[PDB]
Amino acid sequence: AVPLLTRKIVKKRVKHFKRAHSDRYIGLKQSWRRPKGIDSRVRRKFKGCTLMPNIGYGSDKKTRHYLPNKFKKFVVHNVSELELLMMHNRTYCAEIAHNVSTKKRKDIVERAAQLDIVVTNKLARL
Amino acid sequence: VKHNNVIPNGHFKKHWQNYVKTWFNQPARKQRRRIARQKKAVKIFPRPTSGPLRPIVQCQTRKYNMKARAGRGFTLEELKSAGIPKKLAPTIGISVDHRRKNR
Amino acid sequence: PEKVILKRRREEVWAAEKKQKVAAEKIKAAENTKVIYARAEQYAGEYEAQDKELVQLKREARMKGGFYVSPEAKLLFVVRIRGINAMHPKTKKILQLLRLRQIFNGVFLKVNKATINMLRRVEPYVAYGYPNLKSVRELIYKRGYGKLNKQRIPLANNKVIEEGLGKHNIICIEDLVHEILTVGPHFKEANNFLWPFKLKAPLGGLKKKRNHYVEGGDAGNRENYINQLVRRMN
Amino acid sequence: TTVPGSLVWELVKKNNCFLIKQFGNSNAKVQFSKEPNNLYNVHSYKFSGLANSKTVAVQPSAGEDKAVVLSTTKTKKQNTPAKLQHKTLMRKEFRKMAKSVKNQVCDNYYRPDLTKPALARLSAVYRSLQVSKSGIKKKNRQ
Amino acid sequence: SVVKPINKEVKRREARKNPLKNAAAVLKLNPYFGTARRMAVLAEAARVKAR
Amino acid sequence: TTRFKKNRKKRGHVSAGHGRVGKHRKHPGGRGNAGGMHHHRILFDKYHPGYFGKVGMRYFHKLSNRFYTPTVNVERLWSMVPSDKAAEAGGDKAPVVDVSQFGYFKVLGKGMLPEKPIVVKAKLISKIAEKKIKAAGGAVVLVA
Amino acid sequence: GIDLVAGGRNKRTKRTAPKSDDVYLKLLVKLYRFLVRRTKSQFNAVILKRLFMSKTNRPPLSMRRLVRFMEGKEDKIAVIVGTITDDQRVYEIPAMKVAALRFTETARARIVNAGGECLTFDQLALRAPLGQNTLLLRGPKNAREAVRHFGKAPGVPHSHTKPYVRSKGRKFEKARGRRNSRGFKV
RNA sequence: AAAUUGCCGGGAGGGAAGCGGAUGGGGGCCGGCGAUGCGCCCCGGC
RNA sequence: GGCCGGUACCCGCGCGCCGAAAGGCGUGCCCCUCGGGGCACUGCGCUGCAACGCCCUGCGGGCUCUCCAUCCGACCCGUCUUGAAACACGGACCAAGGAGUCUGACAUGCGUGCGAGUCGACGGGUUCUGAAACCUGGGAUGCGCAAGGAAGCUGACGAGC
RNA sequence: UAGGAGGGCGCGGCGGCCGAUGCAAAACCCGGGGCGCGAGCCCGGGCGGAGCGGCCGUCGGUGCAGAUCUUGGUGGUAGUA
Ligand SMILES: [Mg+2]
Ligand SMILES: [Mg+2]
Ligand SMILES: [Mg+2]
Ligand SMILES: [Mg+2]
Ligand SMILES: [Mg+2]
Ligand SMILES: [Mg+2]
Ligand SMILES: [Mg+2]
Ligand SMILES: [Mg+2]
Ligand SMILES: [Mg+2]
Ligand SMILES: [Mg+2]
Ligand SMILES: [Mg+2]
Ligand SMILES: [Mg+2]
Ligand SMILES: [Mg+2]
Ligand SMILES: [Mg+2]
Ligand SMILES: [Mg+2]
Ligand SMILES: [Mg+2]
Ligand SMILES: [Mg+2]
Ligand SMILES: [Mg+2]
Ligand SMILES: [Mg+2]
Ligand SMILES: [Mg+2]
Ligand SMILES: [Mg+2]
Ligand SMILES: [Mg+2]
Ligand SMILES: [Mg+2]
Ligand SMILES: [Mg+2]
Ligand SMILES: [Mg+2]
Ligand SMILES: [Mg+2]
Ligand SMILES: [Mg+2]
Repeated sequence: AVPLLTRKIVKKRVKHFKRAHSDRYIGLKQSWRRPKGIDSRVRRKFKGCTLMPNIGYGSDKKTRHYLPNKFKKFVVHNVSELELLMMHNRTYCAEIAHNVSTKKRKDIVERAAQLDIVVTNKLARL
Repeated sequence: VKHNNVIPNGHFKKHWQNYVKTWFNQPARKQRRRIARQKKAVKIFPRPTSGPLRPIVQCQTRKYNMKARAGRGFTLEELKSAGIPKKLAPTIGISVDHRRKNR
Repeated sequence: PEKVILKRRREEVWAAEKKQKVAAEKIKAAENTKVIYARAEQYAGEYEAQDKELVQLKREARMKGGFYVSPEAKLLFVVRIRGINAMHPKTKKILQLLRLRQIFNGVFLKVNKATINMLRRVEPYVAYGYPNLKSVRELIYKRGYGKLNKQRIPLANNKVIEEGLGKHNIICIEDLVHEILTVGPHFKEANNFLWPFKLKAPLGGLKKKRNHYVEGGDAGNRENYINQLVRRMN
Repeated sequence: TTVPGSLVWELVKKNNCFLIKQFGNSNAKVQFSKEPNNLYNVHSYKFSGLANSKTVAVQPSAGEDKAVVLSTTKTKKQNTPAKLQHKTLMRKEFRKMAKSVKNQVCDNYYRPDLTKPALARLSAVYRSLQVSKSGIKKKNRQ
Repeated sequence: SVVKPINKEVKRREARKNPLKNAAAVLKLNPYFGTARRMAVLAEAARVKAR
Repeated sequence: TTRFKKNRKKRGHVSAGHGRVGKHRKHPGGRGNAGGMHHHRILFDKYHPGYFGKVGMRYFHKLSNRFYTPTVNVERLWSMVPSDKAAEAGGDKAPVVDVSQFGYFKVLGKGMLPEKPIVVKAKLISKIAEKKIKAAGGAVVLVA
Repeated sequence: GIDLVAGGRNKRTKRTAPKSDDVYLKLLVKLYRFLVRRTKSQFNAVILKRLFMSKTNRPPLSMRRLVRFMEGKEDKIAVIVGTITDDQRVYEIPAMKVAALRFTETARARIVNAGGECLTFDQLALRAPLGQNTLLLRGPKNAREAVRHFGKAPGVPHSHTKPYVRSKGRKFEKARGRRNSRGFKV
């Protein structure tokens, strides 16, 4: 239950990449869509306009998908697939899936405490 | 038209979508013909199920002249020389083709 | 069983063979470093010998009544000073042939009528002149990279030269520096081995790059003063 | 495996009943294999419990205290599933469990590949049973 | 029986050492560096120590 | 497999992959082979030479049966005789092959023959088939 | 900014693994990866690069050409990374040892009844891993019917390319551009 | 469900507002947000 | 003095001593011959730099969420266009429906099966959930194995550099 | 940019495999916490009250901001004319 990651997590950008002109309209969702215009200041990348996602903003492969906990998450629906994280508890973190019952959650959390598996949802549904 | 391709021969300038014929009833005709064959066999029991007898004849046409096939019926000469009367031959399961000639 | 003992027999054989190669190569390096020591000693000795020889000759000529004309430089250092934008295609080809494919790259050039009339065609884009020993050696040390198997291998150890050269009797960094500076019978190979020096932007600034060095700018011959520029490109 | 191990792997490296894959097929993909006789449950040909003649399992037993089963597949009996695994129910303490596992995995050259991993899983299973017996006395976070 | 000897040896890029002011590395590139420096210093010694 | 059609990747690119300047209108060149002689002339007289015009004389009511000559090269004749009746043979005794029994009318003369004699019995022969069979020591029997 | 074409990244392409997800072919690929890596035999290099081929770059080779290629070289093992089809136009086939992907079931019987031994590439990798005394071959690539259509256009001078015609006959592209008496002679 | 309106609580406003990058000030929310466990030893029995 | 880095390799440590320690200490050969300097015999191993703090349920820490201020940037998108922020046209806002699909022929490319063959596609027999599946013919049905001529007709005699 | 290709994300079925669900499924709301460069995904809380998801293969009436787009609703104009 002690994290194995020995490298500080660095993120080249924490702010989201909101869609250009998601602000003026309500019908446009916040999710990113590349501006395809011919005269679009966003596509031409004038300074002062929203930034697009490049590949250059990518994060380190060895510090990728690590939660703030310093564990990679893995969603488990039941005790059967909880128990298969015995030899990954230093690097993988269980999350009980969002649609299980509270009864089964008690069982998974009880099982995970004795298998010593980090779980981020042990205070869920109670 | 554009890059090197055969000169098209699409014969779809009429209203062919009014005359498309689909074969989804193919299993249905198979099964219906099978049913009809059973109910003819039971009726013509105990006659042979292929029907009356058919002659060995040659095909026409240089392409198939050498290839023998079942014809339509025995000629009058053949029935006479085999000793079976004209009007009686179709009765007992023997076809008669008065139009063929024995050459 | 038989399978693993048979594996381990070869594992032992290879262990021993690797050890004996290391044993041979230690002696190889131990003698090779004395060979390098000798070569560098003699290269330095002839550096001072030539430097005193020039003064000796010039003084002797003044003494005997005439004057001595110095032997025109055999080597040029060319450094590109204009970017890859808005280039006449013939000029673009000239730079691609000289190996100046990015601003503030440096190349070493033979002097001859073939190449200097090639620079003639592209002077608005390069600044170039006559490197001396310090400039050449410290370019080779501090910014030395080798075109090794098309890869740019840093010249941080003597061993890279064993691979790039060694069919040319160049074994150390000091052989490479000598054989460039005193343009040698193998200068072509010992330059094509070098990767275009990717230099710093000129510390302290740069005069106007639009004009020629004679008129006040920076392109063209500055024969001795590439030396003065290199200490602030490098 | 009537067919060879490499062929079984090329047959089941992309889908099988024991493979739990989540987060899509992108760089985020997470892959485990949940067959009983895979130790790290990592879905690779080294650890795959289906593509191998020689596999070892280390499992806590049925409801009973501190009994560990170590099982190794019998290579020759391999087309006989009912008599396919040699299962070994041992209930002694940990040092004598580790000596016996080394005896059954590494020392007879059964499969030295999984010498260290089998013992690591044995440590994990043993202490899992130990805490199922005692309780959560240690937060195990430093 | 025919394969060449296995090569498990991984050679990474070596960290850079100052080739102009790192004594350990300049003596692997130019082993005469120390000798030239000593000659120059031991020549300065007399040129100052005389006067 | 609509999940593979490249239209799906062209979603979101305004022009669906047919250009902004020159758009994708109905039939900017004409239906079918329109303008073979006029503006597709370059195409028709570059890639389909000989397209336009009559050559040859008409043949009313052709039957393809009238023109039926299945042919076999000499090189393949010996495949027609089984190995057993290739063994039951010597220098003076050779197997007889009825190609018409195999569906061949003419026996053409392409390729090699083994030195072993053979009596091919066909309906039509070429000059060269006969020359090769005779030179191999066989003979020809014309039947129909 | 540096003056390079496409930033220097290689603009040509080649196969690095067969599009075919045939597990046996992938296993041969792994084997010959090992062989070309640890062995440094140019023969293994070529064999690998030719397993990374399509079926139009692996045309069949028949015995009437294989026997030509084996006439007087019975000591050396024939290798064809492709298919061996029989050829009823040859009569006596020397007992030969050929390694290939596939053997048409009649050609394999022909070879066996001739007394040679008929290999696959793993059996080849057994007794010629570096390729001792082997005779690599390729079938005729440009013999494919489609190739008769390629090259400079049918309607330009000196080109002998088959134009795509929906049927042969007098009416199908014989008239104008194929003779002097109607227009011109191509 | 959103568009849109009301009430309550907060925020800010010299002829626009909204958006990008900086932090800063407010909020609101996060205990896997952040640890107390390892080795050595002596009993006291397990 | 700035920024980055902190070690499985270059460095470094142990296998002797003195020394808190930086570090000093041996022998033999060359050089000056003062001061000392240079060179040398060389082996096993091991080999993630440290010191000290602050806080630890706090009025704490930090947040990619929200509001606000401030500096810098910043014309409204889609579009036809050489050129759009344009005094060019469409758009008040929201939700749902909404635009390269199906079929025929052909072709290249790729995959699979067979491979001088290959197709069972119209029919037939079977078919105990079945419009499925399986079997069957083909000795010539389609294409391919022969082409050149308008046609009568003829129809590849075996490759060297 | 026009264009081309590769790898993926997502919606709805079918053949399979692994599951969840009246101890609360689907949906939707949130100044809640995160992961991915991104399409998007995972978890928390509320309403909800009966179904649902993941992986492999495969299929499709499969992804909206525009078309004076279609249907339905709602605004400012306006308590004005
Ligand atoms: Mg534009
Ligand atoms: Mg019409
Ligand atoms: Mg300055
Ligand atoms: Mg200036
Ligand atoms: Mg200018
Ligand atoms: Mg585009
Ligand atoms: Mg297109
Ligand atoms: Mg358009
Ligand atoms: Mg066009
Ligand atoms: Mg136009
Ligand atoms: Mg005209
Ligand atoms: Mg760049
Ligand atoms: Mg002409
Ligand atoms: Mg609302
Ligand atoms: Mg006012
Ligand atoms: Mg702002
Ligand atoms: Mg802030
Ligand atoms: Mg205009
Ligand atoms: Mg205007
Ligand atoms: Mg208009
Ligand atoms: Mg309007
Ligand atoms: Mg046929
Ligand atoms: Mg040749
Ligand atoms: Mg649609
Ligand atoms: Mg919609
Ligand atoms: Mg809409
Ligand atoms: Mg649009």
